[PDB]
This record gives sequence, structure tokens and C-alpha cells, in this order.
Amino acid sequence: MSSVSIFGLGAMGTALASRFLEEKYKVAVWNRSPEKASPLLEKGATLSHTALDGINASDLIVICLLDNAAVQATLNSALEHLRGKTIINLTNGTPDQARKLSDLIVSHGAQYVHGGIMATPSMIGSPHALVLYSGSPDAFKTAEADLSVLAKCIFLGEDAGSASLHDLALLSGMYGLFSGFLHATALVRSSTPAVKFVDLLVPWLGAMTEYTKGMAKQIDEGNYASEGSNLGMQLVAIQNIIDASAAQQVSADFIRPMKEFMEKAVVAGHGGDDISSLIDFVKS
Amino acid sequence: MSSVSIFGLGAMGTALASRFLEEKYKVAVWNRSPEKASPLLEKGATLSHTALDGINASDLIVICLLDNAAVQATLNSALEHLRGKTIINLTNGTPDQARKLSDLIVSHGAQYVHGGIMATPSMIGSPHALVLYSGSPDAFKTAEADLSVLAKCIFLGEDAGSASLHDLALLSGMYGLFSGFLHATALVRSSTPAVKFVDLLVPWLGAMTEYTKGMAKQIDEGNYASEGSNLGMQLVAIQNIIDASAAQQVSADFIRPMKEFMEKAVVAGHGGDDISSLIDFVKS
Ligand SMILES: NC(=O)C1=CN([C@@H]2O[C@H](COP(=O)(O)OP(=O)(O)OC[C@H]3O[C@@H](n4cnc5c(N)ncnc54)[C@H](OP(=O)(O)O)[C@@H]3O)[C@@H](O)[C@H]2O)C=CC1
Ligand SMILES: NC(=O)C1=CN([C@@H]2O[C@H](COP(=O)(O)OP(=O)(O)OC[C@H]3O[C@@H](n4cnc5c(N)ncnc54)[C@H](OP(=O)(O)O)[C@@H]3O)[C@@H](O)[C@H]2O)C=CC1
Ligand SMILES: CNC1CCCCC1
Ligand SMILES: CNC1CCCCC1
Ligand SMILES: [Mg+2]
Ligand SMILES: [Mg+2]
Repeated sequence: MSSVSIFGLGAMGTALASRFLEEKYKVAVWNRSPEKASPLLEKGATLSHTALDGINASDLIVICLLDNAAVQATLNSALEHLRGKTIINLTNGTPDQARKLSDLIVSHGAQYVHGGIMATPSMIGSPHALVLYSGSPDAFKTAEADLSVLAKCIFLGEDAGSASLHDLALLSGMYGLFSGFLHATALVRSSTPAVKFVDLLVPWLGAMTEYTKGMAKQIDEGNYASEGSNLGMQLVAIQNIIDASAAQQVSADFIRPMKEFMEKAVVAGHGGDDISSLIDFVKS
Repeated sequence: MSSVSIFGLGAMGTALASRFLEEKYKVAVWNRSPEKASPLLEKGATLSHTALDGINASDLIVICLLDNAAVQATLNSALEHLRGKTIINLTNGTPDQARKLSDLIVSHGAQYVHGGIMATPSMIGSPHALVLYSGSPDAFKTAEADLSVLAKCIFLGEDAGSASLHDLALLSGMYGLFSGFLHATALVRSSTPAVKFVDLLVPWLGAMTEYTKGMAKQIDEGNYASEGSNLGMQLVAIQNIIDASAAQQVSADFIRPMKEFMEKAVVAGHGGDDISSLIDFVKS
């Protein structure tokens, strides 16, 4: 009685398909390279030999492809067969790509929800997974029970591009954290095992992640008066990081953006302010 | 009976001096701009009118100045009066600066410990504060009871530059996290309050901070085989972050280093590997 049709059997699409199968859904699967379907067919999925077969397999279509060019190309042949269906697009893309694809899909008589998967494939089906959704509220509402098999759901509203905006912002936070981890580990690699260093680093990153909640407060209030850690002193520290990196033949490129934004803010009069003040200098 | 002599009454030196006073130490204080001493003198500190007075006030000298040029300049007049003293230098600097200053100080008959304060001034005296120390093991041992008034202590060994290496690496981790927070908040600023967004961001950064412990494992083992999140797919995601940033007139400079390192690794054959593989590409 419960059915879904999946497009994309990469790492993530495979994990989606596997989870629906585990929960005894009727699951159709489609992939450009159809041999990625075999492990799923053995577990009870039906192969969509063509994209149109996948469109006709269910009124709930879940797409998870590399990029939204692949999504458009895959659907293009079948756009006249989308009437009445719900498209859940989990492909990473920009807000604008989701808004334009939403317009196209809605013009063909279907409804569109975009989703940003904040999880790795192994996390699918666990309480640690979260998917951010936006687009059709009606379609999300009627599909929510099915989507909750994959992950916790947060619905962000009717703008089809809001899920990808929030996804890409969360990923940009991640990439900053990973940039810092790689820089830090590279600096100590010749001295300390990385596993030994992360016993220092992880608690420290936790403490600095806590310093962010109040930074968000300062940002929402426009109040950057230093609480003890001024930018002049921080620019010296950053230059010491740059210089120590060079001495060890480690690249300091990860921290040069921060130095440049901090220098701009200091030129503008923030040498005695906190780092939240940089929010006004990250434009352009 | 318990005494200390502090050099530097900036934000951090003031917090050190205040904490020792609270614990009923005899505390001498020195600062280039001596009017920063008044709040401390009112609480029972003695003013060092000259650097030599500060050197002669105690055999435990704690220095906390902007940079190690200020440290050298401050001590230079008094180098012949350091015999028998312990210098605890908490000034941020490079490993080499600490090694050279250590050599100079030891040549003048004193002992030298460098310290990296992993705390803000308000954290001094709390269990959340940590100071990383390296240099003379004997001097650290006999001063440890006094230093523990400020913060938890970790001693890293006899290399006078190890405390600053580990400090600067931890700070580089911090700056990566803060780079990601600023990028993320800048992207959503026009859509969402920052305080609302951090309710998503903080748990997410926690989950990604956990992903780092296994990354350290992969690094120490040289084994980068993907567990589900390949670099080819990540480079697409990063480009989507760059493009979404431009559309919103937000700078994407924070993530360009990561894109460049990831592109280099993919050229070298890691398109199907995990992000830990970048550790070999952050050189130069
Ligand atoms: N950790 C993860 O892996 C996460 C992934 N995501 C997102 O999920 C999506 C899928 O990622 P993931 O499964 O990891 O990526 P993969 O690299 O494992 O798989 C990419 C998928 O896209 C397909 N594809 C690529 N180009 C085309 C094309 N031109 N036409 C049709 N299909 C094509 C591939 O088909 P083929 O098999 O034929 O090559 C494959 O199904 C991405 O948007 C990613 O950002 C989100 C969160 C986490
Ligand atoms: N959150 C923080 O504030 C933290 C700071 N630190 C480190 O602690 C150190 C002190 O930082 P903080 O107190 O915040 O910085 P401040 O900017 O508040 O104070 C800087 C101090 O250095 C002195 N100084 C600067 N140039 C000279 C000079 N040429 N000769 C003599 N003294 C000079 C200033 O004297 P004057 O008052 O006369 O200007 C002042 O005492 C730095 O190395 C920093 O990295 C470590 C961790 C956290
Ligand atoms: C040296 N820079 C400081 C370190 C402690 C946190 C705030 C910034
Ligand atoms: C889209 N890139 C992925 C997101 C989830 C964590 C690993 C990297
Ligand atoms: Mg392509
Ligand atoms: Mg100076």
C-alpha cells in the first residue's frame, strides 16, 4: 500500500532506497548506470528501465542526483507525465535552481518539495539524521509520514529555495570547521599523532562552538563592543599562525580569508571590537 | 608567603592579576601604560614602577603581552637580574620565538616555561580554562601549584616551543570554525534571524565535530577510502555554496581555500576518496 519511486542510486540514493525497502515500501529505482540497482533489486526493489517507468511507478517521486542539471535532464522526457505527482528533490543545489525547477514542475501539474539532507548515507534511518524541506506545504504535509522514515523533518516554508539556502549555509559552517581541523592537524602532524591532538581539539572546538551562540546575539543586535578578545590582538595571533605555518611548510591559505576580513574591519574602526563585527565585512 | 609578579595589564594580564589577588597572593603588576594598574592597586597589588622592580618583586614572573617583541623589549634592561627566577611567558607567539627567548633567558641563569592560554579573560579561574605549557620541567613542576590557580594545566614537554605550536594549532581550528559560522550566518542573514539559525547550526557543528575524530584516525593510518561522501560530489556542493554566495552578494572567500585543496586532491586521484585525504595537500 505504501510506495515510492527513487531516482539516483549513488551513495545517498542507495541509502534512501535501502531504508524504504527495510520499512516494507514498494520501491522503484532508477539510475543512469542501472547496474547500481542490482543490490536493491535483490532486496525487493523494482527496476525502472526508463525515467518514465520511474515516474509512473508511484505518485511519490524522490530524486537524489549529483546536481540539478542531472535532475532537469532526467525529467525532461517525462514532464507531460508529472500531473498529480509529488516530487521530493534532495539534490544539492542553489536556491535559484530549486526555485526555477519548482516553477517548471508546477507548470506541469505536479507539486514540488526541495530537501536538504543534513546526514551522511550511513545516518539515514537514525534519529541523528535531519532533512530540511521547503516548497509546497500541502505536498509536504501529505508526504511527511513517508519522509520521516528517512530522517527528522523540518519544514521551512513555501519558498522552494529555502531548503537549499539553509543546507548550503550549514555546509559552509561545516567546511569552515573542517578547514580549521585540517589546518590544525597539519601544523602538529610532525610532532603529535592526530588522534592524540584531537583529544585537545575536540573539547576546544566545543567551547568555541558555544562562543557562537552569543556571537549570533551580538550580530542580531549590532553590538560588537569587546568582551575581552579584541581584533588588534587577534590579528597578531593570526599572523603568528601564518608565520608558524610557513616555518613548517604548511599552507596558511585556510586562514587568509579571515585575516583579510579582520584587517578590513580594523581599518573601518573595529580594532577594539569583537569578531562578530566581521559580519558586516563579508559582503561582495 | 605566596607571591607573583605580572607583566602586562591588557585584557588577559588584568584577569591573571585579579585572580591571583582573589587567592590572596602578593601580586606585583607592571604595564607600559601604568594607569591600567589602578583597578588592581585598589585591590591590593603593588605597582612595579620599572621593569626591574617587577623582576625583583618575586621569583615567579608571569608575562602576558601583545607579542614576543614586546616581551623582549621589556626584559632587555633587566636580563642580568634574572638569575634564579622562573619566567612563565603566556604571550602568543611562534614556536621559534619561544625557543629563542628560552635560550636567552636560560643563558641569564633563569628558567623558562611558555604557556598557551586556551581561555578568554572571563574564563580565568574557572574549570573551563586550560593553559598548555612547555619548557623547563623542573620549573613547571615547582610552579604548578601557583599556575593551577589560573586554569587547568597540561605540560607538553621540554621543547619551549611546543606550547605555542599546540596553541596556534588549536587557534587555527577555532578560526576555521568561526570562518564557517560567519559564512553561514552571512548567507541566511536576509532570511532568518541569526539566533534562529544557530539553533540549526550548533547541533550540526557538533555532529561534524564528531566526524573529525574518525578523520584523525584515517589521517594516522593513511586510509582515505570513502565511507559515503566523495570529493567529486563535495566539489559540486562547494561550487553551489560559492554560487549561492554570489547571488546574495556574500563573499565566498572563506571556502575558496578548501575548494582549491579539494581540486588539487581530485587531480591527484582522490575524487573517490574522503576529505581526510586533503591532509597531504595542505603543504607549502
Ligand atoms: N554524504 C553524502 O553523500 C551526501 C550527499 N548529499 C547530496 O546527495 C546528492 C547525491 O550525492 P551522492 O549519492 O553522495 O553522490 P554520488 O557521487 O554517489 O552519486 C551521484 C549520482 O548522480 C548521478 N548522476 C551524475 N551525473 C548524472 C547525469 N548527468 N545524469 C543522470 N544522473 C547523473 C550518478 O549516476 P551514475 O551512478 O550513473 O554515475 C549517481 O546516481 C548530491 O546532490 C549530494 O550533495 C547530501 C548530503 C549528504
Ligand atoms: N582572549 C584573550 O584576550 C586572549 C589573549 N591571549 C594572549 O594574551 C596576550 C595578551 O592579550 P590581551 O591582554 O588580550 O591583549 P591587549 O590588547 O588587551 O593588551 C596587550 C598588552 O600588551 C602590551 N603591549 C603592547 N605593545 C607593547 C610594547 N611594545 N611594549 C610593552 N607592552 C606592550 C599593552 O600595553 P598597553 O596597556 O601599554 O597598551 C597591553 O599590556 C596576547 O599574546 C594574546 O594572544 C590568549 C588567549 C586569550
Ligand atoms: C588569541 N585569540 C583569542 C583566543 C581565545 C578565544 C578568543 C580569541
Ligand atoms: C554535501 N557534502 C556532505 C554533506 C554531509 C557531510 C559530508 C559532506
Ligand atoms: Mg554532470
Ligand atoms: Mg608592537
